[PDB]
Amino acid sequence: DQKKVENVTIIRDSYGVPHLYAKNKKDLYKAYGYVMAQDRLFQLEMFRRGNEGTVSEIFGEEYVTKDEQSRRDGYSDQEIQTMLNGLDRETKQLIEQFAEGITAYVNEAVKAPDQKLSKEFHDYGFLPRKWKATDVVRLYMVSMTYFMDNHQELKNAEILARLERTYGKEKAVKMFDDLVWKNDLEAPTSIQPDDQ
Amino acid sequence: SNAMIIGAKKSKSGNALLFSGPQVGFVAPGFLYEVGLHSPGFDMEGSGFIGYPFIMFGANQHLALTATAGYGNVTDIFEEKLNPANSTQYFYKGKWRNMEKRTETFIVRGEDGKSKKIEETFFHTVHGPVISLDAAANVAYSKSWSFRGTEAKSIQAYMKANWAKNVKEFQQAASEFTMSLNWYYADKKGNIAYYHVGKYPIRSNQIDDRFPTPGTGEYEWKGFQSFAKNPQAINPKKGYVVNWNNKPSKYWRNGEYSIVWGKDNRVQQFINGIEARGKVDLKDLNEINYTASFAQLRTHYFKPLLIKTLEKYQSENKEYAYLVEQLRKWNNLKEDKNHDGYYDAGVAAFFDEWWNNTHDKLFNDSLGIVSDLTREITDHRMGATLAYKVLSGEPTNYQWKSAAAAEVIILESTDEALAKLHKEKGEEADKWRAPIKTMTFGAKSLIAIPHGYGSKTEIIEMNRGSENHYIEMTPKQPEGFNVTPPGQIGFIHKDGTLSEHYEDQLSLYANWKFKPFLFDKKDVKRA
Ligand SMILES: [Ca+2]
Ligand SMILES: [Ca+2]
Repeated sequence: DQKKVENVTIIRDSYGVPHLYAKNKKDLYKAYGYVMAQDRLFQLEMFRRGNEGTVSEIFGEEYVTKDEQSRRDGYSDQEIQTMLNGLDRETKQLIEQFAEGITAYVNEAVKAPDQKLSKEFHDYGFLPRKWKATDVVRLYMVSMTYFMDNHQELKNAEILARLERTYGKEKAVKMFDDLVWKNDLEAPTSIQPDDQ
Repeated sequence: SNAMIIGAKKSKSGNALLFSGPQVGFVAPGFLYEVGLHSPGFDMEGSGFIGYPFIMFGANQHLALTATAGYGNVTDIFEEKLNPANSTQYFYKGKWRNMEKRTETFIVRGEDGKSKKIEETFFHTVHGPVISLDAAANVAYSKSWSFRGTEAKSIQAYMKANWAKNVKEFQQAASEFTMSLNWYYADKKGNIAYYHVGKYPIRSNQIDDRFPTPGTGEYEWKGFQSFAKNPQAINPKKGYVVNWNNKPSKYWRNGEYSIVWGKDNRVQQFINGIEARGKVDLKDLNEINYTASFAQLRTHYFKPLLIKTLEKYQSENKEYAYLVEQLRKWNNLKEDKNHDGYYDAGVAAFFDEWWNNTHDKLFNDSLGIVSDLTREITDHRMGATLAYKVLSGEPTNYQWKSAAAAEVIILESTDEALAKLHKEKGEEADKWRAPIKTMTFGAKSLIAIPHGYGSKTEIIEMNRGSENHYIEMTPKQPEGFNVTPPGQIGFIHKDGTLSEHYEDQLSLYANWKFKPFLFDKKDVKRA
């Protein structure tokens, strides 16, 4: 197909992938958010809830501790707004357009919910909320922080402590160096030192 | 996640090549979103993680890019010294500091339909949120992220990468990304480039960075190291770069998480594939991805060790002889080429049980009491470095087992594994063939909450990216093929009908087929 949401042409190929053709980036990134919302609105809603620690409102106590973890380590809206205010004005504006695009489909779907709100919304008896640029940053933090965050330092401390109390410090120190080494010089590398 | 970039000299056509394989699990709706973006001076096709206003796996008019988790050291835990007379006070720079308090409310949907209200108090120190308490020792543990407050600058950096047209602009964008990722670059001029991006702190050299850092103020970060010190290379002389979350460079450390960067590393599957070929094309990259996805990763170092031991005694032990013949003919894959529901190589069932028996005998009598913490290290999915050094007789800090004791273990594990297969299957390795492990694109992703209803369809388990792009930067335009399962459109109709594009790429994914990479609007229209 080849629709025209505003001054942006949207071509959807045989797999449904949207291809956007815009005259400027402001229009392009609004359409970007819109098509993503068309395709994945409930997923976007729940991912945002993941970051805000509000999944329990939908899926119950099984996700309370995850919600608590997310909020413990998370940010407030004002803190996220301060981050956006530190970006280039163009970058902030495009993230706003992206959110305006998502909000455009939200508004459109609540007006025709039986045809444009996916089944999960009907089954769980709630409606999607409108979107702000801060929420876009929330969708990035919820997934990308996972690959940066770990408490292995605490596991290591517990390993050495439990080894020490059973085997003595001299032996535990050697055991731990074999478990969590300082630098395995024979580990395969992506680049050699000569390539830096 | 795995990636490959091929420079011009290593590519058959003379065009740089790029391969993406981000491993973010398998869910429906999918974790990736594929799109085409086209505005003046910006034309880019590919996919990014759901919700991201940028593409992470694909190409613009000038360059192709991908990423893999860096596993760099961007998280430090600080051990706060609490006041014995006030648990909400910690010692910092000579004076007691008050913790920052914040009460949060959580609404919980009851099974009965009604909702309850729960209150929790979270604490913060100068270093960050308090994640854990050791009250008995007057300790609180806080967490510092090097990227704290700069997640939006990382978004901006990824967007600048989308807009970039050359190595200079791409590297500038890389230099602004604050979180730990590997970035990969290929362009139409034949250049490839690799960057271990992130803001990596300058730590006190008086601490052991595998353990929490005392929070009293003497061991604070002294800023972030210059991007020039980040591992990186443009056109490395080997002609390519491969990665499966492994170490960037020989002397690059990641403190507490070294366990992923050992001599035994799953990237060996990609190193072997590239080094076993001359110049390569996208077809080759696909065959190497197939190998990695179905490989029993322990086979690289541990099947030679096993064979070496058994060959010493196979003259008198017919069972050892038969095993060595079967192990040697085995192609180290757990695959199902005929789709009968069983892995084709029966000896793979034996090798699996042999490994499990071997790992248990190596460490149970010493680490068993702490295996709740150490099993994930010594039997790590990326490799078993310590186990290999013990069995191979290589130097270790603690003398776990002598080479002779190691051989006895290898033999005992063989006898036990084989005895169990004889009793349950028989003596012919064809009868040992194990039922394939299957999975589904389910409802719950790594963010550990439900985002949909998932998918029913069972496909064979694959140690493979959640999407794959194969891109060739031809002088005209990026070209190639990709797959983004389960499907583009995660919409389920109110009446239960799945969108026609909810899972119409699962057959492509399971059968190692792909759809064309579209860049030319002319091609997009006819697709
Ligand atoms: Ca650390
Ligand atoms: Ca089979």
